[PDB]
Amino acid sequence: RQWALEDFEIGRPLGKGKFGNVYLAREKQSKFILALKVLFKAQLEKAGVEHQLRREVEIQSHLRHPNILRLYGYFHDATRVYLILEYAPLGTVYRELQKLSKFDEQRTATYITELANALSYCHSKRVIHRDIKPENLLLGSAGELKIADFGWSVHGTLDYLPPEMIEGRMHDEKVDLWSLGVLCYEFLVGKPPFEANTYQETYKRISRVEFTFPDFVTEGARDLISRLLKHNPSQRPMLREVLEHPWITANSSKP
Ligand SMILES: O=C(Nc1ccccc1)Nc1ccc(CCNc2ncnc3oc(-c4ccc(OCCN5CCC(O)CC5)cc4)cc23)cc1
Repeated sequence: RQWALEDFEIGRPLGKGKFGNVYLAREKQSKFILALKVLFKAQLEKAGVEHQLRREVEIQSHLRHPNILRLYGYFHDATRVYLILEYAPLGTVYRELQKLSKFDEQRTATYITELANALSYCHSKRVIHRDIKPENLLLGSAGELKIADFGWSVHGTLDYLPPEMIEGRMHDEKVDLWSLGVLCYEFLVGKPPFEANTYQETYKRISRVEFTFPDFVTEGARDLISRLLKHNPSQRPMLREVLEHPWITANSSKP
């Protein structure tokens, strides 16, 4: 298993990333269909993030969960690093938001449950994501949600970052609960709650936790979102309490 690019047939582009492209691919020997993410050494090195990727690969390979995207392996050549990923045939939740605009409560609750289960397992293995956002949420063949990208895990737009990360503070696993809250809002409304036209204004609004709801967001959803988007990490609920929220249980199709 000392992989090389010549072991795969490369197919169509699945996405364009900051640091690299993702392509569909097929391993020649087995015909195993997978995704291949190609990052550039020169660009990671120059941005000082090459280590972060040593860490991701190290971390994501101790994780095994149906709502976390698998990293099967990795290799590299003169100038590029390749991640061999599980292929998620239904694409990103980002693209799904574009197509649909916003999701009903049942899709939203179902997705939060999947996320919360995934993050609970991560927290139990002492892992914090730090980078939950719809681009990094992939959909398996049955439409099951899959967390992608552990490039920023430990232990650009600001839209999904909590106050303690933008205000330059110590953070912990409650980072991921803020993220749930941002996503729960975005799913129901179709834009994240602190969205603005400038970095400076978005920063301001995250820092103050300044957001409002459209009249159509139901009271149960407002309750859950408000509990998650607390400025103080320690006032945010545990993952187990998110899963027990009556709005989540009333509306989720998964357990
Ligand atoms: O970059 C990372 N780390 C890192 C980077 C730099 C420095 C340090 C760390 N990590 C990282 C970041 C992101 C990823 C996810 C990459 N994208 C994908 N990965 C695996 N499978 C995938 O499948 C897709 C995909 C699959 C299908 C698809 O379209 C299918 C057909 N569509 C379905 C949707 C409908 O609206 C229209 C028709 C579109 C995309 C994307 C994808 C993986 C790893």
